[PDB]
Amino acid sequence: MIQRTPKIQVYSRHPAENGKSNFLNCYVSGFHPSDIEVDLLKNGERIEKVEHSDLSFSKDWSFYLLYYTEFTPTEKDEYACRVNHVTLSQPKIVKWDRDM
Amino acid sequence: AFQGPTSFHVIQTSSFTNSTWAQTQGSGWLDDLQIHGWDSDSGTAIFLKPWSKGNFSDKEVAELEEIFRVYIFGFAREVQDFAGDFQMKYPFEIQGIAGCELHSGGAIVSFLRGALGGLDFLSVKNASCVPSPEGGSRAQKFCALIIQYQGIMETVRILLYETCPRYLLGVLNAGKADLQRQVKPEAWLSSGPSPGPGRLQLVCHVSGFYPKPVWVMWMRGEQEQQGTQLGDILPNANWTWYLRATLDVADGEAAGLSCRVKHSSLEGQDIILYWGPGSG
Ligand SMILES: CCCCCCCCCCCCCCCCCC/C=C\CCCCCCCC/C=C\CCCCCCCCCCCCCCCCCCC[C@@H](O)[C@@H](CCCCCCCC)C(=O)OC[C@@H]1O[C@@H](O)[C@H](O)[C@@H](O)[C@@H]1O
Repeated sequence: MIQRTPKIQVYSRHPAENGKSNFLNCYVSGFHPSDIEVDLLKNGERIEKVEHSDLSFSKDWSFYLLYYTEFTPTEKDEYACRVNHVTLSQPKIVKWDRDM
Repeated sequence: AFQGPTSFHVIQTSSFTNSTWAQTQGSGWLDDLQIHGWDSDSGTAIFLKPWSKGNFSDKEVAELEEIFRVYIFGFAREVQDFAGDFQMKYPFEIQGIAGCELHSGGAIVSFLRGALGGLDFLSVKNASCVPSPEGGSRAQKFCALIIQYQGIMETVRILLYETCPRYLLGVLNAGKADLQRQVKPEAWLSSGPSPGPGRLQLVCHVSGFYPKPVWVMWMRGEQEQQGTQLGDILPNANWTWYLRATLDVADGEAAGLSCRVKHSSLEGQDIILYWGPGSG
């Protein structure tokens, strides 16, 4: 059996202009097994109604998902993606970064 | 070639928590573009586009359904039986991908490739179960113990060969509508995470573009730097993709650089963003 760590990338659908509604995206990929936990936070709180792709994998058999929710950024407002997988020691949190 | 998908295939992730607890997740694709969803606990389907069905009839469509629907129910019902037999340790997960694809002129090759343990397990070639060495005792054990079901094999061939391109070319056309459409880009430079304090992280985004193929380089006049780290084409929930592309350089040398951005949807009218000053 194999166990692949999930890879996490976060990003906005359009270059954010504070005060202007964007799309926060969180793309987990390359993990395995497919049981995973994903959330998208706002200042550390799990944002509510979020949509996400349907399970799907790649040639090497690793799965990936696209989590994303509409949001309106500011100078303040810290946003991050919290991933939890059998292969992780403790929930992994990657924060968004307008610059990154 | 003609711009868009070149294959359609289904996908199956059946996860086995234990002898009586199995959960299977299926879906239908065209490269990355998912056009078919399978609502599970019911047994139906989810067409995500008018052209999801493909020049196929509400009569044949609804026909495939039961095949799939029952296959799933059966596939699980079975695995749990031979679970001890093939000495499976719970929990395990088995994946499956199968479909056909077009190729450089007019020869349509299909495929059905299964996995277990996140590993290769079996491949169908010239209509016949082929035990990926990756499997072992069990792969042969199954590949063989399964050939002895001509009906199953019967269905497998038809769909896989007969029913597939008849459908493939079918939807591709049925939906050449927006499958060949063209969405131009976006773009916006930005600098962040400094390498060796005194150097700079030139970051050139590019979003919303469709089709997927795309060009992006941190050039300086006629020429490029190529030290340019082309990122991964991640995706947007809308059928378009995102794409970072960093550049590594020193304080001064930054200024005077730009991000060129070709694309099938721009027509020589590339995107150029020069590396301005101060205001990020
Ligand atoms: C008795 C069998 C014993 C088996 C022992 C197994 C021991 C387990 C050890 C571990 C082995 C790992 C093996 C991994 C194999 C992976 C195969 C994956 C293949 C394909 C992916 C399928 C994706 C499914 C979800 C798709 C969702 C699509 C949505 C919409 C469709 C919209 C229209 C477009 C149509 C386009 C079609 C494109 C081509 C696709 C072709 C894919 C192949 C489909 C195969 C369908 C065969 C139907 C078979 C069933 O009749 C049968 C299955 C039995 C299990 C074995 C399957 C092996 C496959 C190689 C079945 O169970 O019949 C049950 C009977 O039902 C009743 O009549 C009655 O109660 C009884 O007679 C039976 O219950």
